[PDB]
Amino acid sequence: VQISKKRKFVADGIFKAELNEFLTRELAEDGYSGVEVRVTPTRTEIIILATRTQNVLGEKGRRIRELTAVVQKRFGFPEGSVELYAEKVATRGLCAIAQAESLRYKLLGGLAVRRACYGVLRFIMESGAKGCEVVVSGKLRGQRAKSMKFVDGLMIHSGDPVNYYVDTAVRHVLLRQGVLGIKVKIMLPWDPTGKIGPKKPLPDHVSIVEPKDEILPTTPISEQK
Amino acid sequence: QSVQVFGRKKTATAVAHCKRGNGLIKVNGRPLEMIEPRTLQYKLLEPVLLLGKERFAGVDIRVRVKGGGHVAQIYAIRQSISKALVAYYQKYVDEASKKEIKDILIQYDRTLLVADPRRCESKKFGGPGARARYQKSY
Amino acid sequence: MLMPKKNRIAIYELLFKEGVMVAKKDVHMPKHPELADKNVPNLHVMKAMQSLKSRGYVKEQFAWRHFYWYLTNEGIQYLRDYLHLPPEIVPATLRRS
Amino acid sequence: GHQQLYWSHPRKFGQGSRSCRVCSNRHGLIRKYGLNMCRQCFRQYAKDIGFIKLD
Amino acid sequence: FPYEVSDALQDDPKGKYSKKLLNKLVG
RNA sequence: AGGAGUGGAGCCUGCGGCUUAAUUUGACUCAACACGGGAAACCUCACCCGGCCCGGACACGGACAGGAUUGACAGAUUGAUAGCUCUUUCUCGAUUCCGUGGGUGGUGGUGCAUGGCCGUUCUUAGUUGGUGGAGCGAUUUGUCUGGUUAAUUCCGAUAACGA
RNA sequence: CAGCCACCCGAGAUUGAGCAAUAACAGGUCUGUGAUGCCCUUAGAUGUCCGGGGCUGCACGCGCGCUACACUGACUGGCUCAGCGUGUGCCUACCCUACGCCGGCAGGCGCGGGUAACCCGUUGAACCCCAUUCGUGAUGGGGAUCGGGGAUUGCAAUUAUUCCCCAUGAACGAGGAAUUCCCAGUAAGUGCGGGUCAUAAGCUUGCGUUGAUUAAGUCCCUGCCCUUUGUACACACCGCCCGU
Repeated sequence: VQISKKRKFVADGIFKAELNEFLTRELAEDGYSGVEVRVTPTRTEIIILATRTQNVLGEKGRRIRELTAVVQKRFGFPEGSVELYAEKVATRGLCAIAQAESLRYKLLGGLAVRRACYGVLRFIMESGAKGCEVVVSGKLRGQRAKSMKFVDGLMIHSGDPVNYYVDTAVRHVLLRQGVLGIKVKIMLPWDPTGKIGPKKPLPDHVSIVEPKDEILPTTPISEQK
Repeated sequence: QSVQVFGRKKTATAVAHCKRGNGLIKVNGRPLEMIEPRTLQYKLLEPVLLLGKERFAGVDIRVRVKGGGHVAQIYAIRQSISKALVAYYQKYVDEASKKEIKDILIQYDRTLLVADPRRCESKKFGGPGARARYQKSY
Repeated sequence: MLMPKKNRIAIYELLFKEGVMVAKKDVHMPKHPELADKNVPNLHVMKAMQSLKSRGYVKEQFAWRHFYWYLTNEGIQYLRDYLHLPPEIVPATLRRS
Repeated sequence: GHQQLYWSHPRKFGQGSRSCRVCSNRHGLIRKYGLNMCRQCFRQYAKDIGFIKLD
Repeated sequence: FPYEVSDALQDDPKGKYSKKLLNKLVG
């Protein structure tokens, strides 16, 4: 097709949003974490990061096939060009959506809100996150709705470092008396050249190398190596 | 071939292409004195009599100017001309004459070869201007 | 009201081929460009949707003004039994999952 | 089946012709860059489309 | 640790069941 | 200290009501009153007037294959294509008749049941542990008399120190 | 000391925004949806639909802003420029349009340039000029200049929100109370581009376009914060409470 690139990019963004929403209302029950889309000549590959790769793959390799068909009617993409790859996540306890859905299913599986929040707090610190908050709001008791917070570790709330040092997941949880809201915010730790943290430190953090402990010479000498 | 010197004021920008000549000054199809305003004319004439006609008699500089507004197009022609003359003298003849003319121009006007950094400020919603705000009733 | 049997057979075969069919509830469009040429209006989509909802042989999901059916094993069995199709009919492609 | 009563007045020049691509909302629709989005849904999927709040 | 009783206590320190939870935690 | 709107003239959204076919669905202030991106010719208002429906899944259960006609052509319409009940003529039929409901859904009300989002306190400079000190204790100090800063921003003082 | 003020120097000696804690408000939003806990089940259950009118019309009071407040203004405007940025579409001819033809005119024809630093576009408006024409009116400083001439490859322009043409006129002499908002490319002076949009900007959101006597201060007002202080308040002064 011939197309102005501005419209191309906004339509591509709408395409990504459509994928994300369809799979969030679709693939959530399978430990959904996220989706990465690769563009290759005349085809688009859809790698799925999800903690439950066996659930999404399913028996007989059924469901992971069917999805490729179900999008094909809506997007109108060429046949054969669309394919998806279901992978297990590389960010288990540091992808906010993963433990947000986890908490969703704890609350759905007859587990207390405070106990579930404490458990995910424990798990998140076991992963090694510098801090976590779980803002759960709703009618936790009676009919007077209220909020409820579980903050531990530390957490930055302002500035650019929030975008990449904080993973934020806002989800709606089913309840008998209404709809609860869950906000799971994880402050990602820092590791360099690693796979669990951003490659740059907090800009307000200054780290100093300890200087060498060389003994000061007291008489000039000629060293032959 | 230009002295590669440019000159700006507001969004406007002017450069004086420079060559060996006899001090004939031209601005985009017109010399330096037939510029339309005829009241800003003194602003364009500022350098050529600020330092004299003799210094503008051995170099041909054509000032091309692109920018918004009349007066903002000015303060670019004049500054470009003055800074082009100073750069031509600095890179070709000597510094003593160049230093003298630079001191003269700075003493008359320190913003004769430095640009004016000020630019129009953005507008914030809930108001028409940068700092003006919408009226409301108490 | 008289929902055609021929259109039903065509729709059932189209669903059986891949596992999904172009479903919209908009009435301003009489027939979808894929749904045209076979007398398939909006009400046909509505009736098929509600009949399969009550039947439960496919699970319905609605997202961004679009519908999606989960063709189950029971769905395949009932489709074969009511369409009287041969038993070796099943979407079972393996290439490029 | 309702074709002999509807389509009595073609609808291709008004706000009924354009609807939100998520919630079928005809109020507060954004048509810039073919978004066809409403304000609530656009800000709901703002980071996914590609726009980021930085200015 | 009985985190159930403690968490129910932190839900309502002065609740209708507060005395029962406080008594449960004692011991 | 100065630059402008009104109880100074025509135009744009909301209230006391539309006894016609009719707003009712937000605010007694900032933080309602060119706001809901609200510039509805009709289409978005279902709101208001015969506003075609069975197109109220229930296989409820039963007589019956006719269970039936969502079509246009006429006193079958004083409103072009409203066959929105007048036994006509239907020409091409297997959908169905119906009360135990978050069901083919509802821009119908509960926001003083909610979530999400946003507004506001507040863009102010405020907030809180740990260990130590004081108090039986709730608590308190730290988080301060001062100078400084846009800022508990720093300095300094200092039973606090380090965050 | 932390720092503040003034200066040779230097592009710049405070650019503007974005994000923005603890706690909360019965702030708004069920008018965004099986994201929602209650009524609608007996032929109005909306899942289909509307032929027509409603917020465009009223004794009225209000809120934002524009056109005017003069001979710092105007009566062919003759010559000189940029800035943000939008634009060829599959739910749909539903774009910006360069150039010649038709007419003083809304608009139609063709070849098309542009899927864009490729074309509009070197984005030729606001302005500064004038060796001829306004002169203190109620008017060439002005608008229902009342009513008739207009119309868009698209449902009918009806108190007609679109429109090019042809005098009259309400009104206003700086707007007695009460006062928005304003720290340098700031106020003000205007035009353009998006959201609006089938044509539709007094709105709004950005953009250049001219450049200020004014302020380097204070708590006088309005608030807000802190400290000390009092409290019989703690649902927290919209509190509590006394007596007839």
